[PDB]
Amino acid sequence: MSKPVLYYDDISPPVRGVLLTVAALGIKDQVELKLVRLFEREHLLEDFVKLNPLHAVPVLKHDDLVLTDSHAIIMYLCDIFGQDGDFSLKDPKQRARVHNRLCFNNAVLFQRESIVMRGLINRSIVTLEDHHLKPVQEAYDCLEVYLTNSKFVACDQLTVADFPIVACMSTVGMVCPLSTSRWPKTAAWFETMKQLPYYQQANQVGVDKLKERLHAVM
Amino acid sequence: MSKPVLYYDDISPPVRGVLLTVAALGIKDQVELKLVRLFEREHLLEDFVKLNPLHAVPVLKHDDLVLTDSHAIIMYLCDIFGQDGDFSLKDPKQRARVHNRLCFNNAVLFQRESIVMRGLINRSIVTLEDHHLKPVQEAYDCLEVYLTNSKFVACDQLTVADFPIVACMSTVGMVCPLSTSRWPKTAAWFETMKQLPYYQQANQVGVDKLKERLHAVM
Ligand SMILES: N[C@@H](CCC(=O)N[C@@H](CS)C(=O)NCC(=O)O)C(=O)O
Ligand SMILES: N[C@@H](CCC(=O)N[C@@H](CS)C(=O)NCC(=O)O)C(=O)O
Ligand SMILES: O=c1c(-c2ccc(O)cc2)coc2cc(O)ccc12
Ligand SMILES: O=c1c(-c2ccc(O)cc2)coc2cc(O)ccc12
Ligand SMILES: [Ca+2]
Ligand SMILES: [Ca+2]
Ligand SMILES: [Ca+2]
Ligand SMILES: [Ca+2]
Ligand SMILES: [Ca+2]
Ligand SMILES: [Ca+2]
Repeated sequence: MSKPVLYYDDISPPVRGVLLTVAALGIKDQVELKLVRLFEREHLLEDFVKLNPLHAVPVLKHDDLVLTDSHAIIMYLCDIFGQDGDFSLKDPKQRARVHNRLCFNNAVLFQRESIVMRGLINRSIVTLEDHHLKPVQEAYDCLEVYLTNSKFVACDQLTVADFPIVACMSTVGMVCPLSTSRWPKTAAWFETMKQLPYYQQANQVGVDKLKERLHAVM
Repeated sequence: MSKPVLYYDDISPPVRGVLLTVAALGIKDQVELKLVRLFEREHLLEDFVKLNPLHAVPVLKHDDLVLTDSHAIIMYLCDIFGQDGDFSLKDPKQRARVHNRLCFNNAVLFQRESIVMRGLINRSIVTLEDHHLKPVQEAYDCLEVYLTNSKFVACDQLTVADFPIVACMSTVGMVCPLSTSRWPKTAAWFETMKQLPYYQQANQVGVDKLKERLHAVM
């Protein structure tokens, strides 16, 4: 009866990782959305800052629980809605495999992605030199290893760990594109992700919006 | 019978978050250590790079499971060794509260900490201007809110989420000290952490080592 409320702006890759998860879990009707538009600065309103001192999206509120990181939101939603399905995290080693890749997205891929994208968005960077994209390419190399050792990022099955990564990969891809030559396992995985039926609505919409803003800044 | 193996260098805050956890869980005898000395560049040896393409510590190997982020190592260890104790993560909301603060350490506190510490370690930064420490102070402000709303970082009880944060707080503290004036809840929490019986061995040893290296670079 109690519905989680997702505070979100789908231009954000972390948000889209959540939106992808909600869709894959089949719980779109079970999660209420509350738009928090970054470019309008609604994330700096007193109510939202009180909700999350990081003044960032996404945020999940469920009863009195407040999660302020897309990755914790994703694992929490798997725990309460996905325990008995294909995305289950009940097994401790499977849970750890998935969490390990969520950590990789949060602490490596999204960090390096964000540096570049925030730089362009706020005009701190004007020209992308190679040194801007080198950390992203190092993250691609790690991802290529992971996708050599298993079919998806965390194991041979799709898991929620694939969603934040693809959300990031489809963002920073527009400034640091994947080479099939250089990263064949990752390019193939990315195409497969793109074929998911909920990808268009849960991720591409927001990516296109961000592409509009990026073409405007460039 | 199967023992996890922890690849570690205790100058690293992520490592010390693990060491603190292993001690708090009372499982020092149950986790084998394997030293991987960063300043000797043992993390760049072929075997270790194959183990972890991020060439970073800590790493946990348990049977064929390989975790390559201190935060995933911590949750995994809680799951297999702490399920029936004071650090249990069995309840989904408690698990999410703890994971949410682990995310905060991984993606905010340790990121901003690491930027500064790596800068000094490799002499990219020579003088700490205020702009180097401003992001760290913003992270302190968030932490002060969290510790206003609960006695420890994630709830009113000590949890494993307190250990990575204190590991970071005791590192970047040496260049950006806490003010009791400015962050009273956090200063009090930090002192309490320092009083834990395993703090000296699991965290202070490594902090002191790093202080030696930092005085050498400065
Ligand atoms: N580690 C966080 C990162 C969230 C994040 O950085 N969100 C950005 C958008 S991509 C934001 O809301 N930025 C607004 C701000 O920083 O004020 C997560 O995964 O939720
Ligand atoms: N998010 C990772 C970060 C680990 C990390 O950055 N480790 C550092 C030491 S603090 C390292 O081993 N650096 C060596 C390198 O980057 O080559 C975790 O929490 O385990
Ligand atoms: O920082 C980012 C913003 C943003 C944040 C605040 C604001 O006022 C406007 C845009 C929007 O989208 C993003 C997407 C990214 O991939 C990384 C950073 C941002
Ligand atoms: O980058 C860090 C190293 C380090 C990494 C590689 C190397 O060759 C030497 C030191 C050691 O300790 C640290 C502690 C920190 O808190 C942050 C970064 C580092
Ligand atoms: Ca509805
Ligand atoms: Ca408007
Ligand atoms: Ca208000
Ligand atoms: Ca032993
Ligand atoms: Ca030696
Ligand atoms: Ca070898």
